[PDB]
Amino acid sequence: SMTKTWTLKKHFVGYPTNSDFELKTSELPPLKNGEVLLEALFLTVDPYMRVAAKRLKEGDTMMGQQVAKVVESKNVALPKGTIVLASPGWTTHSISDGKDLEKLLTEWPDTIPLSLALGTVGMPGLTAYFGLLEICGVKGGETVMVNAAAGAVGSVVGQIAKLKGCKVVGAVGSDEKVAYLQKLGFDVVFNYKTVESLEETLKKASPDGYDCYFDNVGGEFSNTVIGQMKKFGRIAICGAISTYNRTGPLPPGPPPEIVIYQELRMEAFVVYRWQGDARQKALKDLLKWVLEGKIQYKEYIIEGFENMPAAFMGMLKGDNLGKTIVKA
Amino acid sequence: SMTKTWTLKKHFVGYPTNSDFELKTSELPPLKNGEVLLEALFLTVDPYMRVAAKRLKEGDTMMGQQVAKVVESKNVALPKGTIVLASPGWTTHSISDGKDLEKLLTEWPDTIPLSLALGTVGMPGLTAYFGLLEICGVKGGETVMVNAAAGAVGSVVGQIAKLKGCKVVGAVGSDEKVAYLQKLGFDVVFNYKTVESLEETLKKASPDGYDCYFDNVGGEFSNTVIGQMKKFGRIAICGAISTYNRTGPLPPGPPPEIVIYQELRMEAFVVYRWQGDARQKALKDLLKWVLEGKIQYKEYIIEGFENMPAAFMGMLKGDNLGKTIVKA
Ligand SMILES: CN(Cc1cnc2nc(N)nc(N)c2n1)c1ccc(C(=O)N[C@@H](CCC(=O)O)C(=O)O)cc1
Ligand SMILES: CN(Cc1cnc2nc(N)nc(N)c2n1)c1ccc(C(=O)N[C@@H](CCC(=O)O)C(=O)O)cc1
Repeated sequence: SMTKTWTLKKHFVGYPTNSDFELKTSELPPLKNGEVLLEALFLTVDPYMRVAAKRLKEGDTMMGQQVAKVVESKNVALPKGTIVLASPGWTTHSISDGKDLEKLLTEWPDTIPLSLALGTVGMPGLTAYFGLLEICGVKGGETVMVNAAAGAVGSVVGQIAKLKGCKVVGAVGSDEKVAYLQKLGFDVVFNYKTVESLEETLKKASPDGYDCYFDNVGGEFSNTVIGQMKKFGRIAICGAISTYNRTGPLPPGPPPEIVIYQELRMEAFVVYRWQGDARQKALKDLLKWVLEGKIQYKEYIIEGFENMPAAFMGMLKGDNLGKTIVKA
Repeated sequence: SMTKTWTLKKHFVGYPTNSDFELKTSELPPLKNGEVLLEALFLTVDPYMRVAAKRLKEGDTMMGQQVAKVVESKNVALPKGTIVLASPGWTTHSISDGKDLEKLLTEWPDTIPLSLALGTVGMPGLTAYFGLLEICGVKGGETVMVNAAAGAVGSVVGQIAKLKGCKVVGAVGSDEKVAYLQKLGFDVVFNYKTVESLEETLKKASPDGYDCYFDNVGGEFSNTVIGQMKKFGRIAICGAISTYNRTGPLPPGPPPEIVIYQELRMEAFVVYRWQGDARQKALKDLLKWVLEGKIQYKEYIIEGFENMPAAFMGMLKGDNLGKTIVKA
C-alpha cells in the first residue's frame, strides 16, 4: 500500500519551524510471512522528540508512537482488526514483524478514547506513576511541587498525588491551564509566566517547604524550587523542557550550598526502566483510576496527518490544552 | 588562664588573605563546677570553613575542631590528662561543660598520631566512609571518580574503594599529590591543573565511564564527569570546593539531557547524618584499616597556632601534601 511519512529535513535550531519537516510519499513492499501492515489511527507528539531528533540524520523519519490497527496480516497472533501500540515514527502506514508491538490492555473499554493509550493511560501516565511513587517515593501527606502541570505527565502526577493524600502545587504557562487544573483538585495553581515573583508565589503556596519535586522543566525554575525543599527532599528529574530549544548555554546550576545543607536526593529516570509485571500493574492502576473518576483527562485532537508538524510545534509552545494527539 | 583566638576581621573575597584574620588574646573565666579547661594540641583547617565563614559576623571566632587535653578539671568524668575532640573554634584554650565533647575511641593506640582523629580516623574519614559506601553504594567492581583526592576525604575514599575491590580514578592539584595517591593504590591519578583536556584524561582513565562519583569540587569539573557517568551512575555530593573561593557568577548546571538519558542518582550528604552505633562502627572500621595498612595516611603538620591562617590558605590552594593540621 501507500504511506505518508514526516522526515527531518533540517536539524532544529531553537524552536522547530515548518521548513524543518518534509512529507514524503512512498510505496511499501508486500507483506512477508510473519509480518503485518499497520494503519495509524492516532499518533502522538511529545517533548522528548525535540531532544531525540538531534540524534537523527537529516532525511530520517521523526520518531514517535501511535495507536494502529492491523489491516493486512501474515501473522496469526495479530489478525486483521487487532489494535496495537507501535513506534514506526511519524508515518500513516508501516510494516512490522510483530515483535516490536504491544497490544492494549485486554480490559480496555469503549467508554474512553483509544487515544488515551498514548496519554494518561499510556507512557505519559506511566511516567507520572513511577516518577512519583518510586523516584519521589511519596507515602502520604507530602507537599509535592510539579511544574508543566497541565501536560499529560504533570496533570497525572498531581492527581495520583491527591488520591494518595498529598498536597499539590502546580505551575503552568497560561491562565486557561490554571482553571483547568483547579477542576482537577490541585491545592494551588499559578501561571509562572505572569506571577510577579516565583519565589514569593512558591513560599506563599507552601511556607512549610516542599517534600517532593516532580521536575519536567529544569533551568532557573528548578533553582528556585530547590531553595524551598525540605531536608532530605526528593527530586524526580523527568524532563528539562525549558532547555530543549536553547540556543545559548545552560543557566546556572542550583546553589550547591543549599543542596548539601538540605542533603537533597535528585534522581533522573525514563519510563522504560520498568517493564514486565511492574509496567503492566501500573497500566491497570491508571485505567482503574480513570474509570473511577479519580484521574480525569483532556485531549487536544488535531485532524490530519499533514498537520503533525504543526501539532508538534504547538505542543512544545504549550499552546494546546490537554494531550496533543493527531488523528490520521 | 589566658587564650589566643583567631577571628574573622573581614569577609573573604575569593581566596582569603592574611589581612582577613585578626588574632586576639583574652582571659578565660574561672572553672565552674562540672567544667574543664581544654588546651589545644592539634587544630584542623578544612574546606568547609570557607563556606561557613560567610555566615559569621566580623569579629567572630573562626569555627573548627581540635584535639585537646584537659589541663584543669572540676568534672570527675573528664580528669586531668584526658584527650578529647572539641570544637571551640580556632583558639588555644577553652572551657567546656563536657556535653559538647567527644572522647577518642577506647581502643585508640599509641602507635598513631593523635592528629589522625581530625583526619583519616576523624570527620574527613567518616565523610569518605558514609559517602562512598552508603551514598554511592559501591558493591565491588565499580569504577569510582574522586576529586580533591589527596585530602583526607578523597584519600580515604580511594583506599576504601581499593579494599572493597573497585577501580579508582583520582584528580589532584599538584604533581607531588599525584605521586602520593599512586603509592596509596589509586589505579589512575592525574593533575587537573596541567592536563591538556579534562574530558580526554577522564576518558582514558575509564573509557567505559564511571559508576560512582564522589564529588568534593562541583562546577565545571563535575559537568565533565557527569558526561562520562554510566547509566544509573550515582553521585555523592559532598562538597563544591571549586565554588567556595569563586569570584564570578556560578557555572552552568549539568546538561540535563545527559542526566536524564543516563538516569543518574545524585544525593548530597553531611557526615552528621550518621550518629550513634553507625558512626562509632565506622570509626572503628577506619581505625582497623589504618592499623592493618589498608589505609595509609599523610599529615602536613604546621607548627605554631600563629600560623593557622597561613595553614588554612595553603590548604585551600592545594599547597600542602597530606591533611593540614596545626600543632599548637
Ligand atoms: C514514551 N515516553 C517515554 C520516553 C521518555 N523519554 C524518551 N527520551 C528519548 N530520547 N527517547 C524516547 N523514546 C523517550 N521515551 C514518553 C512520552 C511522552 C512523555 C511526555 O512528557 N509527554 C508530554 C506531552 C505533552 C502534550 O502533548 O501536551 C507530557 O508532558 O505529558 C514522556 C515520556
Ligand atoms: C567535620 N566535617 C564535617 C562537616 C562538613 N561540612 C560542614 N559544613 C559546615 N558548614 N559546618 C560544619 N561543621 C561542617 N562539618 C568535615 C571536616 C573536614 C572535611 C574535609 O573535606 N576536609 C578536607 C581537608 C583537606 C586538607 O586538610 O588537606 C579533606 O578533603 O580531607 C569534611 C567534613
